[PDB]
Amino acid sequence: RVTMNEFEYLKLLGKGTFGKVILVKEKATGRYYAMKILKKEVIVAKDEVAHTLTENRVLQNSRHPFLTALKYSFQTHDRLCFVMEYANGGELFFHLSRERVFSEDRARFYGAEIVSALDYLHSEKNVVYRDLKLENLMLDKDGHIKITDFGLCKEGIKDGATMKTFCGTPEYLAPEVLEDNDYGRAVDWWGLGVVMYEMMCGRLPFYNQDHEKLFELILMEEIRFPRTLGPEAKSLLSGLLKKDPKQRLGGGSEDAKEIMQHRFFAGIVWQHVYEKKLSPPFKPQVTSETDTRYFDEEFTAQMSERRPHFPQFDYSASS
Amino acid sequence: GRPRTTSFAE
Ligand SMILES: Cc1nnc(-c2ccccc2Nc2ncnc3[nH]ccc23)[nH]1
Repeated sequence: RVTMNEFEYLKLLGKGTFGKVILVKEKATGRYYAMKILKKEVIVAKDEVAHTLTENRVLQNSRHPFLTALKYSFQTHDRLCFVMEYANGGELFFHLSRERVFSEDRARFYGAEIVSALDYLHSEKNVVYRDLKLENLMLDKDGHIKITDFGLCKEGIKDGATMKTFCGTPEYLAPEVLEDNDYGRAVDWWGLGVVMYEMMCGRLPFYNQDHEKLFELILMEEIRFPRTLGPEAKSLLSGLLKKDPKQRLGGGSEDAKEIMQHRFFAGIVWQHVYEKKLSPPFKPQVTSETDTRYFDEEFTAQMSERRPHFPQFDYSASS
Repeated sequence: GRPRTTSFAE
């Protein structure tokens, strides 16, 4: 029967476009979770109750180690709430901020895990994530990746089936999307180039605060390759950021599999990635469940029919 | 220190 009275509210872990995320404790079980809390009002106001249903449904039907589990969805009169498994090692944005750059081996580990989950989404849920960014990437207690946020997913995409909605994050949009062409799943692979490029290089491949200029870069210019990149790495990023989806790594019929075979991932054993038998190159050092050292402090520190019923929103897990 | 980006949907 779940409501807000069933949890204690301990820490604000993050805030923004996505509503507010709070480290909560379930009263009846003592268990910790991240509760993402939206106001029903902003969601109608931005004509996007469809995103929330999409996210609800994508979370209920996914079980995968590198996607954050849902334990409850419940709504109130004024809010929608997604109680999800808590990722205790923090935001990867946090971590790459402190370190500037990841090692090849470390970027390889995370990227392996992202490919795993995205290959899952594509080939088992027929879902195209669409919004892969550093900011949507958490770490659990053992240092494994967790992808969160499914509002911008496309559902029911099979083979090369295509889509037209103009969405994502400006800095990550793939060329064929800027081009106002119909696009398919190879978007997700473009997004993965930008995240790998960020991890290994220390900056986005295309940057301007002016979008018109930012979009012209994405369309017009080749990536720069820092001289610290090994030849395998120059090759994976070059292939993942082919501007033509048809020429992109992961963009033929074999999808993720063209990326798993790439020499950058040589001697990564994919079933081992999946089964979590590879050592995370960084074990978060947390001192308890309530310890939020790896969450960013602007947040840790803080502490009608515009309000409709969302039908069959409410959910409680039981595999 | 890189600023956070923002997702959007037209
Ligand atoms: C989009 C989006 N959704 N959540 C965030 C976010 C941003 C900053 C810090 C923490 C976050 N979320 C989380 N932090 C720990 N554990 C978690 N499990 C599920 C989510 C989650 N961003």
